[PDB]
Amino acid sequence: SHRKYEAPRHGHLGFLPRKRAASIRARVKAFPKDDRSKPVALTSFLGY
Amino acid sequence: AESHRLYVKGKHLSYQRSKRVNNPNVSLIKIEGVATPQDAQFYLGKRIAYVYRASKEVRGSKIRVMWGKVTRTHGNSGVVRATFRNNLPAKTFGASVRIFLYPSNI
Amino acid sequence: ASLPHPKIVKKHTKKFKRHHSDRYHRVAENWRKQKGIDSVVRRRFRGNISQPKIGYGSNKKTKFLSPSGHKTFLVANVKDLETLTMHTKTYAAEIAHNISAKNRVVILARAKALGIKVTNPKGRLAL
Amino acid sequence: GIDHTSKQHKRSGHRTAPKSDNVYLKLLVKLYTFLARRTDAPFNKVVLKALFLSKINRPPV
Amino acid sequence: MAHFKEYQVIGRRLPTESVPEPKLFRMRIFASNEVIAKSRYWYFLQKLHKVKKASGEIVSINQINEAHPTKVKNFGVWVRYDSRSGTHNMYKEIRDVSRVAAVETLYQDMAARHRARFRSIHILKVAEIEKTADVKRQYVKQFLTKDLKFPLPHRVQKSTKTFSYKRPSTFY
Amino acid sequence: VEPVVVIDGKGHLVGRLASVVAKQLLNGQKIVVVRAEELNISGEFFRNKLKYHDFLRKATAFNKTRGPFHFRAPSRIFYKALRGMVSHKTARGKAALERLKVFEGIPPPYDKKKRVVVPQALRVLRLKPGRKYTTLGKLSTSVGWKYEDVVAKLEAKRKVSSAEYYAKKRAFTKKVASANATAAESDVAKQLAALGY
RNA sequence: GAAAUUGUUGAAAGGGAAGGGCAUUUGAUCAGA
RNA sequence: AGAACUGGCGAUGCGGGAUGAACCGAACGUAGAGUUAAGGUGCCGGAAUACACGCUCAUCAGACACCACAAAAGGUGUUAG
RNA sequence: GCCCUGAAAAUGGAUGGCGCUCAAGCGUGUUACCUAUACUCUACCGUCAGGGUUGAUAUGAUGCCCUGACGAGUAGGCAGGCGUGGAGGUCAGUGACGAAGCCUAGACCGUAAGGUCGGGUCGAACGGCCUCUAGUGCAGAUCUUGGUGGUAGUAGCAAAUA
RNA sequence: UUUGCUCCACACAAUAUAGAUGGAUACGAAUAAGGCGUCCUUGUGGCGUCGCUGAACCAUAGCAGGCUAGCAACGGUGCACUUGGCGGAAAGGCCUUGGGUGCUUGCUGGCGAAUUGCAAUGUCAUUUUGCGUGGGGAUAAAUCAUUUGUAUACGACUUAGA
Ligand SMILES: [K+]
Ligand SMILES: [Mg+2]
Ligand SMILES: [Mg+2]
Ligand SMILES: [Mg+2]
Ligand SMILES: [Mg+2]
Ligand SMILES: [Mg+2]
Ligand SMILES: [Mg+2]
Ligand SMILES: [Mg+2]
Ligand SMILES: [Mg+2]
Ligand SMILES: [Mg+2]
Ligand SMILES: [Mg+2]
Ligand SMILES: [Mg+2]
Ligand SMILES: [Mg+2]
Ligand SMILES: [Mg+2]
Ligand SMILES: [Mg+2]
Ligand SMILES: [Mg+2]
Ligand SMILES: [Mg+2]
Ligand SMILES: [Mg+2]
Ligand SMILES: [Mg+2]
Ligand SMILES: [Mg+2]
Ligand SMILES: [Mg+2]
Ligand SMILES: [Mg+2]
Ligand SMILES: [Mg+2]
Ligand SMILES: [Mg+2]
Ligand SMILES: [Mg+2]
Ligand SMILES: [Mg+2]
Ligand SMILES: [Mg+2]
Ligand SMILES: [Mg+2]
Ligand SMILES: [Mg+2]
Ligand SMILES: [Mg+2]
Ligand SMILES: [Mg+2]
Ligand SMILES: [Mg+2]
Repeated sequence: SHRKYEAPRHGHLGFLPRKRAASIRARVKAFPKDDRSKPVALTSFLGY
Repeated sequence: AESHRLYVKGKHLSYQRSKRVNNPNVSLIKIEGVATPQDAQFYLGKRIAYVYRASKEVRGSKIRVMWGKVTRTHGNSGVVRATFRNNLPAKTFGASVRIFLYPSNI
Repeated sequence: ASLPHPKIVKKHTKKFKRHHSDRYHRVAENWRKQKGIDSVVRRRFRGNISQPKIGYGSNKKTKFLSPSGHKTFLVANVKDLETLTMHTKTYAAEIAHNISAKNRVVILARAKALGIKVTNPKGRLAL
Repeated sequence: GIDHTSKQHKRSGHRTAPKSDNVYLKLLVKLYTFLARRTDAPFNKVVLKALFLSKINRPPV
Repeated sequence: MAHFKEYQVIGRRLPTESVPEPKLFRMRIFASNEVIAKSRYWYFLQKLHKVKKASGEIVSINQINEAHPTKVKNFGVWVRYDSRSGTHNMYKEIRDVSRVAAVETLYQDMAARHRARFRSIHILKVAEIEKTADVKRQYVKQFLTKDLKFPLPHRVQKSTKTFSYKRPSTFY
Repeated sequence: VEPVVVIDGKGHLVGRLASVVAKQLLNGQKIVVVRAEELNISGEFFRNKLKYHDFLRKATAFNKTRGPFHFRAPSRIFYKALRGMVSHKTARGKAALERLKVFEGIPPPYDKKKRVVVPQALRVLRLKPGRKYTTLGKLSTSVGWKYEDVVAKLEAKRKVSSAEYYAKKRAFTKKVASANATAAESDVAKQLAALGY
């Protein structure tokens, strides 16, 4: 039978699996779209 | 010459079979250049050799042969039926065989 | 050395092993016919073991013949061996399992003298 | 397959030898088997058949 | 049913002592063999007259060949057929060289367009249309225009081999 | 008849081409399929996109990583069509599938090799004129394939290089046709023509 | 001094069971002549 | 759920219907060869991507009886009357 | 007629799948081809039936031989055989120069129940044949007794202050 | 490192082969259109020609292909060098310069073959590995243990330590 009362599911299914990251430094999986008329510059920086 | 071949190339396709039951005693051979049973009638009775290699040398060679012969045509597309002294292993489905020109009637 | 015989044809050389004798140790390999109501082997479904039947019976001309063409005859002594004196082309003597070594030597010598084939001439030989 | 009109492997239903192990009766059966086979006299055949009969089928005369 | 032949079938309604020499009825039957021709003859005679095969006899069955098998003709065919919900009469026109070929085309066309099996079709009449402009179906009239020519675009040549090395062409 | 047969998949009616390739593989012929993005499927693009979405909605309910995998690339769509027709769960089917390679475009190993076609699978020969058809590259892009642009650019570069190669080959072929245009009235040429050559 | 069950050695195979039937390849082993 | 006749399953394997007690075909000693049944011949899968006439384009096409469903009513869709 | 609307159900999924669009779809027709333990022929096994053959060296006339046909099967009936403990007779049988038992992807015979042999272990009895006899054949019975596993080096060995 | 590692060449051993037995012989695009050749006013141009399958093209003769004598012509082809360029989609290949060298069946000769006994794949390929002989090249790390807490049930992770 149906849930008998609606409620949103707990948690976000797009952040699965809830596992340990493979590295302590998280990977940059997408860099800004290149604008090839601009001067050469870094798109990211590392800090603590 | 560069070529020394005195046999027609062929391929061991499968055993004689129904949908779900096979007959290892009879093998199906696709002979190169043969597209009709009328053509395959020429190759009826010709000897066939499956030639394979082994690690262990036996009687002065590391090459072994399974002998058979063409018995009849199969289907409408030039495939033939073949019987061998010992049935082909069935790992040779798709393997090459040699259809010799003897016994010759030319 | 034996009488001429047709080619010996064995219709079924594979042993008729009892169903599930490979599945359970308590089920011996000695053939037993399945009597079960639902037995797939008894009902002879395709893909199952074959059962012994009279059709497998060997040709009467080659039945009981060893590959040498002789029928095996068990012998316990020289008197037993000498029953094959006029039948050396049809029977081959097999010395009984419980014959001592010296009696085996005597039997072998007598069989050699009489031209009687011995199927197990190497039993209890000098080591 | 054969549509059998009669029972297959049906034994004749008549004795072909005495059930007795009497050696003398067996010798008589052999003699009258020879006579029935090689004389063509109906008497020999009926005597041979009578020699097979059981005790209740041979009432005293 | 198969490649058709036309037979004349003449039957008798077997004579009695009161009525010798009965009226000798005849039919033109399209069938693949003489057994089927006689069966169809008796079927239609039972549809038309008080007679059956047991009370009649086949006096003659003769194959009728096309008079001019190599002259292209327009045929008008009147047929009666049973649909899934009724019986209907239709008139069709077929261009062919013989009555048997026209009838084979008619059976194929009825099966294709009306799902009418052989058992459901009665051939009422097949007659040659002697004069053009008595052809009343456009799909035949279009083949009677003067100096009719037409191309065969997109020719598809059948390959004898599995693989081709040329990227073939459909020109014609 | 060749150790490796390279099929140019452009316009090749993916199902019929898959049948041909599966039979060749099971018969023991090594097949490499190039330009899988240019394959065709009969039926409208919307029809085939709906079919792919019906395929996409099929997945193991309790774990989607177990269910059917929906490969988006045209080469993998062709490979799925071919695996569904090869007995891929047996060792023989595994060997037959190992005898096969499918590519988008014509990668460097095969860009300088002869490409063949399968007339019984060719769209122009099989499909009735006017029937609508789908292009595998467009369908794959619509269902999530990411490399249509890269394959198109590399195909354009390869076609430029191949056109230069063919211009050179055509010039050499013209030279050869001139060379055998003469020496055709010589006695050797007349004897060859009398013998059919 | 059996079997169940177990250790060692040797051989062999092993992508979500294993075992089996027909057939043959390969390896090992062996009778008969 | 209950009767009539017959054939079957139970008691029955085999080929086909993917799969299935009953359907189709055919009933069974052990083998060889040939021919077939029902069913099939794109590939899985043995067997013509055979031949011939047409019909159908479906943004839920359709694809062999038992059998695994679809109706009334409608459509200048298209085809034939 | 085909197609479409009518046409809505719950895990993701089924012309069997792939896939198929002048089809690999539908209706129809013609051939060719594939294959059942089915049909035809032959061989072998057995059963049944009909016969021939005591004229001897023919010791197997329930023997030998000829001919034809047949062979599915639960419950069940019958027949012919295999094996076990013990008993009478016999082989003047086997055996401490090794009986019985046991082990043996070693060999032979039988369609089979089973039988025989080789090798290892072992130590004192045992077998073939003709008969007699039965407390005579196990996979089951939540069977009986005894022994042994996987679970598994697992659960756990944490109340009572240390 | 009880003389270790890697690469190359050769020899000898093993090891197998999803299956060589002349050549996978490279435009692109269209198919109710194209390919090729040629010409011009260079085009969506004119003219000619072709397809109707690769049944093609190349190659192909020589003790599985030997040993030699010439003729003709500066061609074809293999080998190891060599000049340079191009190719990154998986480039690992394509093209090219020069000389050397072997063969040349383009043509004409001389010698040899046998007895594998009338056939038996009658062994000619490539896949890895090992070993020995020479040459070329290089001279580290990881883990346990200790430590850290940005981590953690245990593993694991993250740190530090000549
Ligand atoms: K057991
Ligand atoms: Mg709700
Ligand atoms: Mg046996
Ligand atoms: Mg039952
Ligand atoms: Mg029968
Ligand atoms: Mg994604
Ligand atoms: Mg003890
Ligand atoms: Mg044990
Ligand atoms: Mg696992
Ligand atoms: Mg019951
Ligand atoms: Mg039945
Ligand atoms: Mg079904
Ligand atoms: Mg096939
Ligand atoms: Mg309606
Ligand atoms: Mg509908
Ligand atoms: Mg089909
Ligand atoms: Mg049809
Ligand atoms: Mg048979
Ligand atoms: Mg008798
Ligand atoms: Mg029976
Ligand atoms: Mg007792
Ligand atoms: Mg002992
Ligand atoms: Mg054992
Ligand atoms: Mg003692
Ligand atoms: Mg008891
Ligand atoms: Mg027990
Ligand atoms: Mg029981
Ligand atoms: Mg119990
Ligand atoms: Mg207990
Ligand atoms: Mg614990
Ligand atoms: Mg506790
Ligand atoms: Mg405490």
